[PDB]
Amino acid sequence: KIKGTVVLMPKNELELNAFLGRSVSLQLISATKADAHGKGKVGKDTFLEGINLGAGESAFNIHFEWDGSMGIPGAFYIKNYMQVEFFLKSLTLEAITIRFVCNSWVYNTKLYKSVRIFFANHTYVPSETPAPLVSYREEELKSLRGNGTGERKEYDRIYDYDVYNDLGNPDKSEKLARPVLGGSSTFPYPRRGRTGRGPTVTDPNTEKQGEVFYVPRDENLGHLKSKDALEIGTKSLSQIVQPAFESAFDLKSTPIEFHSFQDVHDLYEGGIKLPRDVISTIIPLPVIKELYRTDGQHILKFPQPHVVQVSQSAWMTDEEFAREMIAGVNPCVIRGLEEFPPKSNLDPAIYGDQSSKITADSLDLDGYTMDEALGSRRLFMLDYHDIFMPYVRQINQLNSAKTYATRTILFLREDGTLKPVAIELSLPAAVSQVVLPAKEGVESTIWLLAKAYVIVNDSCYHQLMSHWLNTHAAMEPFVIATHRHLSVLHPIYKLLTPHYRNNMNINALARQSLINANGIIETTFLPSKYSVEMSSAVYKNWVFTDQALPADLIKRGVAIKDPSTPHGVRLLIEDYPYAADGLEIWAAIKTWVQEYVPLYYARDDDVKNDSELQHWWKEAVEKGHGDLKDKPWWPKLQTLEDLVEVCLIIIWIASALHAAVNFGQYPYGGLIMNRPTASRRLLPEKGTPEYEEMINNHEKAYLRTITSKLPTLISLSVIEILSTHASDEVYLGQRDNPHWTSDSKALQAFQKFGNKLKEIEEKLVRRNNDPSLQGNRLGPVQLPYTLLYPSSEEGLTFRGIPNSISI
Ligand SMILES: [Fe+3]
Repeated sequence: KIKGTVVLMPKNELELNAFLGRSVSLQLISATKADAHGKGKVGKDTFLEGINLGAGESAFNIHFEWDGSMGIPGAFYIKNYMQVEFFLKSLTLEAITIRFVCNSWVYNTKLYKSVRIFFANHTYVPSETPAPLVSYREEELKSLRGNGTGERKEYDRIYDYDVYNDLGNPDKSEKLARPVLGGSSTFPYPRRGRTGRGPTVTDPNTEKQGEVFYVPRDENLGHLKSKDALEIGTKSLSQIVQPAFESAFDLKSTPIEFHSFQDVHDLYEGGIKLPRDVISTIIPLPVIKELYRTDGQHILKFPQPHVVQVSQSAWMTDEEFAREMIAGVNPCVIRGLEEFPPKSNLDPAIYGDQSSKITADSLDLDGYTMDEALGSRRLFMLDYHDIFMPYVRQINQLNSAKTYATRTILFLREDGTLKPVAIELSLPAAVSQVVLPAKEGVESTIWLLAKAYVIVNDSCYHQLMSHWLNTHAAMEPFVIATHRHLSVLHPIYKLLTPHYRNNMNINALARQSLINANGIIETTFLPSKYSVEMSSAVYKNWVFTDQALPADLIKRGVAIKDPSTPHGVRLLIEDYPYAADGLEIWAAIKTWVQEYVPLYYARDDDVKNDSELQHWWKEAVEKGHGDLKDKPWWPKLQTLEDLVEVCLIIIWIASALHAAVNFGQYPYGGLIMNRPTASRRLLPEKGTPEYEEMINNHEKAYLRTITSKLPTLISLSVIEILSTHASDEVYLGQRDNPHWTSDSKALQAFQKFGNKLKEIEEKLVRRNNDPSLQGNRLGPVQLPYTLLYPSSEEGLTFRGIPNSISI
């Protein structure tokens, strides 16, 4: 007999005597002894004996009869005869100890076509699999693929691709019809996980609405504390809290418009007085109640955002506006200008002349001439002109939406901080007006409004492109390809799967409540129905290999290749907080991947020879990012170096890149005037009442231009959810189970990686305490750039890099 202990979590802990008797049987499978058909020998049905660790877990003892004729166990089957599911965590066998790290829900046997199999934590590329286990490895992969047809049920573990044809709602109203994104050249898009609900009545090409948007069962993360189910909070906020708020505004219970900046600051100070019925709707809701402080019957107040914690006015400084382009929520769009004026790439034949009307002579480059500044590489720009100009006429025809496509020119001062020297506002021949900085008079308010247009442009780009497309949407193809093609035993599966946690789940919740027709992003952001459409337009230019941080910096002209530097790249904005810290994290991940991959792949031919690896990458490109499959820049996995690269970029996006652009959202955006999501008014003409209001009451002028009060309450609640780390978050350099592999050489290398992250955090603390770096790393708001610190505790911390796109 071999003694074994099975760790279980009953459903209720994540959503004992009953598990004993003939309720759960395991059957051990040999890794070293085959039956007369080549498969590993299977043992007798053994049941859970007696009750015998973490919270919610329950251990049970089992004893398997096993003889030397059967060899060494490497896998096991399990049949759950109970009516209710449970979460199987692990099995430990006191043999040879052998550990099977399962972490999987197993429903009643009759709900499965194949009996569930789990393998021990040994890592094997396909050719190194114990021959008894080869059949089992192949069959299990096949099972996870499914046959492409059918409506996905709760208990299914099937991974497949579909197009984003599920966001529109044509049967509720044709006004809610939306383009099918993906599968065409007009609208290319990454694929998402297939759900299979079937077509709508009105449109055979739209998937019909559903109560739950399926993700494969073990992608649907349970949580030991309801508090931590942040993902369902987006659903609750769309379906329950947003109605409640909207009724309060229909009822004129509160002013529908902010009139002064203090009205916005009140939200986190005294709160906002809402009807009792609204407060009673909010505070029973388990994730939603954690978002606000309330007096139980009338006041709701929001956390004070980090950006106002020292100075509640500093966001208004030109210094901060520019500083945030290299250390804010969206620190990765700024580019180096190498010729002046900025040029446009829009087609002359359709758009006419689209050239910057900014004149060099109007620019105060602190004493530099244009030629000097350009030659010294001190001119940078934040250019949203070609991105927004094809959409501006359509956006401006939407009620309460009026925008400009913007260009902002920045000069890098002798002290290393950036200076906004000009904002160009253009409307569809591009009608343009250049707004220069001004400290007093109407002119300072027009400059203030011009910065608001630039940040509406930036907010929309951050949410949709930097955040939705480049991390969430881009990563889901790779999650599906990994499960369909790389076995649980495969090294690269063990390396990659940690960086996928909760990604598919939050995306399905997002399609249902955030980026769906009339969802939260269309309600609170400028493009309204054009929002996800615009990210498709930007996806046309997505390049996977450009997602590598060195490549990104070089491509944007904010760094030059330089062999003599620790990272082979010399930053042109020397203390660019995101890049500088980012390069430290990047290098750490690179050393980890470079140590790991040679342990399983000795020569390049080994990579070429891995059938699973070749089918994984083939499908991720051909099916996953199918609309971009024939683009010349796709790596081919023929060498060790190619595999290291592909693994590195996937881990970078999931963790650090996603951290950098995600967790600073409420820190900086919680004050709506700092990060407005929409403009509603174009710039006032002289001689009209609104021009005089700019002069006499610049704050009402600004509040009139930006996101109205009700959209702001919804906007703030979502980005507060999005900026929160849950207590069950697994951070970079950690694993959920310490026995994720039995390979001690890989485990040692992982321990090194974790220690390297601790060293890097120390380095970063020192940078935050460096008096010369204060200008860009803290700025007028005095908020130390802690966004790329690897560790964090729970809550709205403005620090901590998760392993995955978990929110
Ligand atoms: Fe996110």
